[PDB]
Amino acid sequence: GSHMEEDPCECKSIVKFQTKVEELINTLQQKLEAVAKRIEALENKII
Amino acid sequence: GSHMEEDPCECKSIVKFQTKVEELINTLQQKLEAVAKRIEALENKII
Amino acid sequence: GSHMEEDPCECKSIVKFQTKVEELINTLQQKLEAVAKRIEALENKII
Repeated sequence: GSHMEEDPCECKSIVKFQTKVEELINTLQQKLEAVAKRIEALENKII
Repeated sequence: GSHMEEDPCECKSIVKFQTKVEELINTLQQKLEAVAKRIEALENKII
Repeated sequence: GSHMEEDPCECKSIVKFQTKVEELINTLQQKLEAVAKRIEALENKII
């Protein structure tokens, strides 16, 4: 349930979700830089 | 072409683009969790 | 150090950071579409 009068334009609700996209995006570049580390692992036997 | 008077501070245009970053980011973590599934596929023959 | 009166609700500071998430997210899907290209490279010897 949520109120229906406060929060005019999410002055902090839109930037609040932004921070969630800040840590989430970082986690994506994390599993990505690790995926490239596993690919080289296979290049050690596929080279 | 876009109007030049309405939309004061994108009260919904900035949060509207945010939702696009919500599904787009999810798709990134999707091709990422699948990339790790393909890496293990190679680990089955590189192990 | 930052002022403590200007910038009411980041009318352009929240959307300004959004653009940073626009190019960053693209870079994530970039290393991702390249990671899948390296995975197939291993599938050429693991197939």
